[PDB]
Amino acid sequence: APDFHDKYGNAVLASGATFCVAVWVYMATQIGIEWNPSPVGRVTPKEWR
Amino acid sequence: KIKNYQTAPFDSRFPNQNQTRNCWQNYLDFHRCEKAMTAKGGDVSVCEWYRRVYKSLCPISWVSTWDDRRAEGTFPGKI
Amino acid sequence: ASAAKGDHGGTGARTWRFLTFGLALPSVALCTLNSWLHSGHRERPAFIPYHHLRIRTKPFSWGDGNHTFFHNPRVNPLPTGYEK
Amino acid sequence: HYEEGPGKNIPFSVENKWRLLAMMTLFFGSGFAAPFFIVRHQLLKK
Amino acid sequence: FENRVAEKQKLFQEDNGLPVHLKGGATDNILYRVTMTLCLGGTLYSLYCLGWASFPHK
Amino acid sequence: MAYPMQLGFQDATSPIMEELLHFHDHTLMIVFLISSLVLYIISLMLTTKLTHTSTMDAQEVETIWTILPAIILILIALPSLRILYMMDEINNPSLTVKTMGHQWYWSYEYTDYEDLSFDSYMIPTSELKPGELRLLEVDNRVVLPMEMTIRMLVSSEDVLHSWAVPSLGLKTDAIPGRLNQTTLMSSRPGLYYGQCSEICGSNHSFMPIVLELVPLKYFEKWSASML
Amino acid sequence: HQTHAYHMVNPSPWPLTGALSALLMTSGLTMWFHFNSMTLLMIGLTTNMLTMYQWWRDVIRESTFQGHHTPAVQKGLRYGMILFIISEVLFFTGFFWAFYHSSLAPTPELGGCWPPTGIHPLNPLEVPLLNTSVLLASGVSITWAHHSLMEGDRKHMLQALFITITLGVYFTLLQASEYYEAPFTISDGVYGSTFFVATGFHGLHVIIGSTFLIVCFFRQLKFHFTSNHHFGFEAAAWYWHFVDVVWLFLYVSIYWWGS
Amino acid sequence: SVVKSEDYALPSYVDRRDYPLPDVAHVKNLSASQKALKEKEKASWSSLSIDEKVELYRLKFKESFAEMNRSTNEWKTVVGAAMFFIGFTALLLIWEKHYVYGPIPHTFEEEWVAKQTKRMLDMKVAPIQGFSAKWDYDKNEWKK
Amino acid sequence: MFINRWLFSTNHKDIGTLYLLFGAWAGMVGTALSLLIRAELGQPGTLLGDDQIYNVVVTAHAFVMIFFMVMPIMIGGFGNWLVPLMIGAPDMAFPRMNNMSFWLLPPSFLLLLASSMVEAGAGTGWTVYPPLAGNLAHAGASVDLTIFSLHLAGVSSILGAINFITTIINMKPPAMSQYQTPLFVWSVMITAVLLLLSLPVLAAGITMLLTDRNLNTTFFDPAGGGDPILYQHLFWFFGHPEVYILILPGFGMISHIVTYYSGKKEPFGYMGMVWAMMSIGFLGFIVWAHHMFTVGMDVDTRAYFTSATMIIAIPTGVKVFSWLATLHGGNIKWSPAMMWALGFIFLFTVGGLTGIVLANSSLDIVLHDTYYVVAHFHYVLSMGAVFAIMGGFVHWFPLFSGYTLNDTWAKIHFAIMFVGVNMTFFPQHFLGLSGMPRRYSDYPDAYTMWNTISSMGSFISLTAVMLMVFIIWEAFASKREVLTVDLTTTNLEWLNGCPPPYHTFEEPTYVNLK
Amino acid sequence: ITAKPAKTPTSPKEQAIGLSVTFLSFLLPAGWVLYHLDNYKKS
Amino acid sequence: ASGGGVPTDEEQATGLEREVMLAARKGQDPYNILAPKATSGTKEDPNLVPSITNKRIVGCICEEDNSTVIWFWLHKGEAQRCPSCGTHYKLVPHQLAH
Amino acid sequence: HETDEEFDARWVTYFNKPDIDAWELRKGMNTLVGYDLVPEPKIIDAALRACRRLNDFASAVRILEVVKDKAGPHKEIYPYVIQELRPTLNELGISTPEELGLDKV
Amino acid sequence: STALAKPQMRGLLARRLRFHIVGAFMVSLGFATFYKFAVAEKRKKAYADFYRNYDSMKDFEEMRKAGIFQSAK
Ligand SMILES: CCCCCCCCCCCCCCCCCC(=O)OCC(COC(=O)CCCCCCCCCCCCCCCCC)OC(=O)CCCCCCCCCCCCCCCCC
Ligand code: HEA
Ligand SMILES: CCCCC/C=C/C/C=C/C/C=C\C/C=C\CCCC(=O)O[C@H](COC(=O)CCCCCCCCCCCCCCCCC)COP(=O)(O)OCCN
Ligand SMILES: CCCCCC/C=C\CCCCCCCCCC(=O)O[C@H](COC(=O)CCCCCCCCCCCCCCC)COP(=O)(O)OC[C@@H](O)CO
Ligand SMILES: CCCCCCCCCCO[C@@H]1OC(CO)[C@@H](O[C@H]2OC(CO)[C@@H](O)[C@H](O)[C@@H]2O)[C@@H](O)[C@H]1O
Ligand code: CUA
Ligand SMILES: [Cu+2]
Ligand SMILES: [Mg+2]
Ligand code: NA
Ligand SMILES: [Zn+2]
Repeated sequence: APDFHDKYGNAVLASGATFCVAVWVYMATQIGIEWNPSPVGRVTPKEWR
Repeated sequence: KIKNYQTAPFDSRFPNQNQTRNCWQNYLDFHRCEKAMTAKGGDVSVCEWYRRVYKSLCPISWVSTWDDRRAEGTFPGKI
Repeated sequence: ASAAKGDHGGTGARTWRFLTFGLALPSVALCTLNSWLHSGHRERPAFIPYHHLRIRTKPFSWGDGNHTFFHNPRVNPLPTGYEK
Repeated sequence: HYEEGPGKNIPFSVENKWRLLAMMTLFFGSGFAAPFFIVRHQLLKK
Repeated sequence: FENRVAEKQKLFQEDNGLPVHLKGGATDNILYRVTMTLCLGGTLYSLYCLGWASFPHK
Repeated sequence: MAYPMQLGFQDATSPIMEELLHFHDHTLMIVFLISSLVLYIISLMLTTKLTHTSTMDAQEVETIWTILPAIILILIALPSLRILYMMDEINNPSLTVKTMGHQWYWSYEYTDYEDLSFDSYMIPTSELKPGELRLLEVDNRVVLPMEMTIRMLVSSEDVLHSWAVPSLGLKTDAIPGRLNQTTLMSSRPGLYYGQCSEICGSNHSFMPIVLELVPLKYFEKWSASML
Repeated sequence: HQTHAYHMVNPSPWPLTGALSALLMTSGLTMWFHFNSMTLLMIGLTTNMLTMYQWWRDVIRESTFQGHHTPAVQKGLRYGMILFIISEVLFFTGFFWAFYHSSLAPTPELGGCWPPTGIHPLNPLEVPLLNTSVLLASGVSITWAHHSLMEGDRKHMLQALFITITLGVYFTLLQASEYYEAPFTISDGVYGSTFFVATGFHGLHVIIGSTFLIVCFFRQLKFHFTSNHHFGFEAAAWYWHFVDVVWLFLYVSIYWWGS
Repeated sequence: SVVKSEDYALPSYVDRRDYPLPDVAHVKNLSASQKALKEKEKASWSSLSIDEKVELYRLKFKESFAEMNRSTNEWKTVVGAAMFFIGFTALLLIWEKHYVYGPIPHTFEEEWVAKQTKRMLDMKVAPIQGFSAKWDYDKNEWKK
Repeated sequence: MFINRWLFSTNHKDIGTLYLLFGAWAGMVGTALSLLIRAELGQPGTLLGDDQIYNVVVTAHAFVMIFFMVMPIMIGGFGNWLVPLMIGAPDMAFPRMNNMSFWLLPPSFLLLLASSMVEAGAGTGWTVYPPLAGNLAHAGASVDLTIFSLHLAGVSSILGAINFITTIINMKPPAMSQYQTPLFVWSVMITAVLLLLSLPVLAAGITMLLTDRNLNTTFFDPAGGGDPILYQHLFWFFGHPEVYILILPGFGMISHIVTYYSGKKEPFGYMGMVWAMMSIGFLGFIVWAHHMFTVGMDVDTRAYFTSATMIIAIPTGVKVFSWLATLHGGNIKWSPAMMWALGFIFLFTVGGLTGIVLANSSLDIVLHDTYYVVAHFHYVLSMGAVFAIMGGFVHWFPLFSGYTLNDTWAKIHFAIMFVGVNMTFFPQHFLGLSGMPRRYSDYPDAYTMWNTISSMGSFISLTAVMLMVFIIWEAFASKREVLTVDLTTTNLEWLNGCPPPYHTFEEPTYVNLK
Repeated sequence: ITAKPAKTPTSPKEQAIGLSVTFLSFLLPAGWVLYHLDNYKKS
Repeated sequence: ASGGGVPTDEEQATGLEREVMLAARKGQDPYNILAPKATSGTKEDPNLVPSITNKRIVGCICEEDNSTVIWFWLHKGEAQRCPSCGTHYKLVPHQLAH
Repeated sequence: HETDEEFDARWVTYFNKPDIDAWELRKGMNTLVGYDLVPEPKIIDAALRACRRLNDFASAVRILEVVKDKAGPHKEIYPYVIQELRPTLNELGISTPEELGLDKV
Repeated sequence: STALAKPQMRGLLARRLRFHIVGAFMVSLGFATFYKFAVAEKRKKAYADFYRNYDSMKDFEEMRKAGIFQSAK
């Protein structure tokens, strides 16, 4: 006699994971959060003086 | 005579991080010297070393406060 | 130390009462004599407005804010010197 | 003497799950809200 | 003076359901009601004082 | 200064900060060893169906687990304390400088010969010049000669502050009525940044420290022009 | 019915009123220091005395009148009282630490010496020596009171106890007088700070210990104590020796060595 | 058969690997057929059938070792729901960024960052390992 | 009925219940304060506009978590409920004084809240150093309300310590020696001895602060010859013992949890565990100046305190090891409480190792007053003390209430929290090595990335705390009543059923001398 | 530990509601203060 | 220097404190102040556990210096055994206060 | 301590007690599975015979499941024990948990 | 049909623990080698290489020309 996990486990796993990834990826990349990563290898320095 | 001063040298009487009393002793030394000289007729310039040392080590606001208290007669150290 | 006396066989009420009237109270009478003899007023010392004394970083919560709680006019100066 | 047993040895009632939910909400909710209201009070005082 | 401890033992051991703080009689209650009123009034007053002190009195 | 996504210490600027880097590496290797060992032992205790739930004997195994940590502690303490005493060693400085904390800015006094003193405030963000560092720059930097032993004396005129410059391995609290000494030696010229490190009120986050380290000749000309 | 020997206490309002009385006293002291007003303070002192009076009355009811202090219960009270004295020692220890800290390294603002420039210390051979003899003599008479009680002698106990209380009051009067006559005050820097806070807290403890002895006095007038069961009196004697010892340390540290 | 809360002082049944023989039988009240079965267990066990041997097992014990030790799918629900609530948290962060946080300081503008990086290279920030050590001062580019 | 039972209590269980309710509500207040700290820091710039308000929030976060959440729940809550049930005692020695320990805490909490309401609050840090705490930098009533708050909490704990020590030494079965009492009881006894010794020194110090502020004393004021550094000695003389007081009852609970869910009948090395706790208790009184390695003390003093502090690892690792050895050969039951305990054992070790790094006065010069200190102590408090509290709460909840939790929900709760705390505090090591100060409302731009991440982590732990509320509701909503408990022959507190009756051991237990 | 079945079972639906109301009791009041922080700042 | 007037416990002790004093004087321990002495604990010589109801909790220290005590309810009826060392205990109900 | 052979003998003797009751049967097995070992067939043999004296078929099967359980991942222990016990199983009519279908979840 | 040989039946938990505690150690020792090669030794060498031909006047001169100093234009 199959329990809650036997009937719903796989569906909870797959869609919890899918949801979590999508909403974190969106938040981290689309809403203007300034992460301020290392300039090394990424920024071209410009004259400041 | 024996000057050529850069800054106050190490003083084995005050070997730790807390130098509060190094400022204080030199300030008293100088003024005790200056009393003895100026009174008993002599040269203040023997007192000079103490003066150099305390100028180096003592915050300006401390020296300045203590000067005023000497003028005022409320300086608590024994001169 | 063992003192200069003796009894140590019975430490009963009797011994302790003996000590009360024979040693304890007489010492008190003697220190009282020594006292009501060295008493009588010291000529109060001159006022010097030293900055480490007569501290007022906030006024006291009674009187005029400037007098300590057992202020004695004869021996305690205000920050501005003795009172009249 | 006092009542004994599950749901009886606590100063709040668990007779009705929904009144209990309301009680819990107020109780924890007022704890968690309070510092936000203290910050507001401090911004508004000047 | 006289030793009246046995009479108080009998009073305080009377099986009348009263808790110890009310068992000596009518004065216990008055003493109890007074304490409790000054405590609760005092606390309400101190919350009032707090409310007063929480805003500037410019 | 710190740079973005930094994991570990600022590059050492003074020999003492360099000693601390190597001592930190030695200590962290131990830490990694111990915590990984503990994690490994846990996963090991939890991955078998074999059981043994009757009484076990404690006194034998307890030696390993007392003697070992004890040898390891000694291995950290020896070098720790060697560095401690080195930070204290008779040094003979060439220059003494005083710094006084205030709410919220530092003032500096160079009074070996003349009476040079001045105030050092954070530059507000709206006044920064392009390429200048938000919250770090001051209006008047602490100019010092490179490659010399300098005695800093630290105190305060109001509450506690703390004078720190991570790159040089320096942090000394500023306590009113007290003069704390530390010694500063830079191996390189340049600009070295620090920040008040004892909570002092509203603007604790905003009274930074900038050292400017240059050749002696330049230090002398600078000092004369600051009177 | 129980078959252990310990005491299940009847539900009591005194915890709550002593806790609220603590609220009113600390609030009231804040009103007093900052909003110049003594009202809340006065109310808190009042509910606090009422709570102590009713609480300790009930403990006497439970023990002298209802018989709940079995030897197991009595052992507990012994431990409670020793532990409480220990906490009071550490409390005073913070004040002796403050005194030694300040006096073993006097700072420049004092004149760099101890006693500071400008302070004129009391002479330790005068009234302070007399106070010392007062409290020591009262440690002897209170031991006489304890032995008299153990031997069943009602009259001598009351007499010894009365002497002890009088010596205590006398110390308190000498000390008030000394406070009034002292040429330095609590505002006179760290010297007056450590002096008056350390001796002041000790003076408060002498008044609490005298009050405790007076409560024992009346209970003994009423025959509450037996020659064997008298914990209220023993607790009061230990607390009175404690106050005597703290005085000896103050006298050697602050009056004598620090003059 | 039916366990009661008020029997906390009496021995009870447990299924545990390390306590294989519990203090009481799982079934203590016997039907007529179950009594005749227990009579039969007093004779030779070769006489019992497989079905009767099972039934005897099930009067004495509730779960077999295989049953009590079975693994479940609970881990999926746990990890799944945990990821759900973790994704739910990202919503609160989105809300926070959109309605509570104002603009960040002008020192994160791209041009400010490019100038500040040059100035940090000029002053040789972390020239031994951390930062300028990664810049090539001759070729004027980041070390590849 | 209600007033007699709940305001006039003399019953160790109901008083323990009140403490649990009190601490859980203080938990909510401390959590919202921590979220405000992380909101101010979760992007560059200023959010509050008011840096005095930031310092007020940081100070209150700390007092609320230590004095009103951790110590009421562990000592007042678990200690009241469990200690008499573990030694077969009919109540505490002083059951009416005990109720005053409890009732002193709401008025104490009220004073702390009042201090943030009046003037500009107490923005001092939880150490409340002068002169910042003095009557010029902090004029007005806030710091004085704070000091009085601490007085009432110190009196509540000192009377509680006297209760627990007397009970534990005096009310055991006449045949049971101290070496036959469970580890949790030892942990509470030893904690009570630290509280009894160290709280009066705290009280003496804040009293001297109060008089400097209001009676023209100058204990701490260089103008009258006083010394701000004397305050730090008095405060840390209490404050080191205070950290060990926060962790030791959690050590006692962890031993019971790991033993229980390993199916063992006793912890490994019972006398080594008792030895280690006494040793930590003893050493925790002689190490306090490691909180003062930058104030300018002599080099020898600093070498001694580095050395004394490192010794503490030895008895501590004995416990860590004995927990593991208890697991060894267990029949492991993967219950939610056991998951909290395993997380305790690992994370507490990480936090203890960073404490060893900080114990070197050399290296501490550069880490002091940085976020590396904040990382260290949140590892041992928010992942040691708090994980022990959650473990103890899920394990003993059916004893206290008579109802079971949904274990699946409880495991989800653990998973979310575990992710949240690690994401919040782990990056703080980078911030402190790289030189970011503690107690800052804003930071130079380079520190942005770690701060951003750390603030996001903090919202994940929020999600967990809300869920925990829901979990408790679901359990009282559903009313699954307890039937059977395993391992009662070595866990006496479960032997009276769930919940036990009001009076338990009216007839005491029978134990032969032999 | 073993337990009886729920005396007042809480269905999936009832859990949705208790979870939701719990979450909102924490989120709405804080959200309101935070949302308006800016009106309190210059004001 | 000598007279009386202080009551004795014998004269004045009351309630539970009196009950304990009088029972102690007859060598009885109705309030469980002393540790009971073990018998051989065999089936024919069980530990007799007095009680005022029909069950009492026994803690067995199976071997000297165990740190762990084995706890179990003893019910009225036949002797029961410690689950760990097997020694025997038998409940003897009743009486205590008359 | 005691040697392997001594320990084994002690447990054989324990279960061989002719008037062993059900309490002592339970106590012995539940104590034995506390050790870091799978018991020797001769111990198991004595324990199965004690079950036959107590007329308890069900405990005899439980004892076989516990032996398999104690072996943990060492799959070769249980088939060797069943081999050594096969004559006693045949003689007393004891079915194995696998023969009863009790090994399948 | 052939009899099975008698397998090891005692101390199986103790034997598993003996085997793996060695492994626990080894990892550590061979890791130790790793922290101390990839990090610590690398650090000593970074510093020593940098300072071996370092010229602080030349470094100063490049900074001065970049316009960084207040005291030295
Ligand atoms: C959340 C953000 C993380 C960002 C990661 C780094 C980015 C790489 C850049 C890209 C890499 C580029 C290479 C440049 C190297 C710079 C060298 C240096 O200067 O730096 C010195 C550094 C460098 O040390 C490191 O070299 C990084 C340490 C990472 C530790 C591994 C655990 C990672 C776990 C998960 C993180 C969060 C969640 C839970 C954490 C769990 C708690 C441990 O700074 C530290 O001191 C931090 C350590 C704090 C003390 C922690 C004590 C024990 C921790 C855990 C024990 C686990 C053992 C078993 C093994 C445990 C396996 C699980
Ligand atoms: C529960 C609270 C808690 C606990 C238990 C501890 C435990 C320790 N703490 Fe912590 N600490 C705090 C809470 C706590 N701390 C707090 C709140 C602060 C900040 C106060 C403030 O400023 O606001 C602080 C600050 C602090 C400082 C001040 C740093 C500074 O301000 O610059 C120091 C320095 O010595 C220190 C060290 C230690 C040490 C050495 C231990 C040790 O007791 C740890 C021992 C544990 C282990 C070592 C791991 C287990 C052992 C093994 C697996 C065995 C083998 C190990 C080795 C051989 C190394 N702590
Ligand atoms: C006769 C000796 C008996 C002493 C007691 C009786 C006197 C009045 C009340 C005080 C008792 C309370 C505690 C003592 C603390 C403060 C110091 C009091 C010692 C004292 O009485 O000092 C007086 C100062 O008094 C002052 O300010 C007094 C101001 C009164 C303010 C009360 C202080 C409020 C502080 C309460 C702190 C409470 C916290 C305790 C914590 C409890 C532990 C948890 C000395 O007088 P002066 O004029 O400065 O010098 C003499 C010059 N001729
Ligand atoms: C203006 C003056 C007031 C200022 C504020 C405080 C002042 C008042 C304090 C005076 C202390 C009085 C305490 C009286 C206690 C009376 C009750 C009592 O003494 O109870 C006794 C038990 O002891 C017990 O609980 C022992 C209970 C002991 C408590 C002792 C506590 C000292 C209190 C210190 C208070 C504050 C400390 C200050 C810190 C700032 C009863 O047992 P027995 O004596 O064996 O009787 C039984 C026999 O008769 C049977 O045959
Ligand atoms: C650290 C813990 C904080 C965690 C994050 C909090 C998560 C937020 C949940 C939202 O709560 C609210 O949402 C609003 C809208 O987004 C607000 O409405 C405001 O916004 C409106 C439109 O944008 C108007 O409808 C209204 O008047 C209103 O005041 C506001 O009241 C508030 O209750
Ligand atoms: Cu100045 Cu912080
Ligand atoms: Cu510490
Ligand atoms: Mg600091
Ligand atoms: Na900010
Ligand atoms: Zn036994």
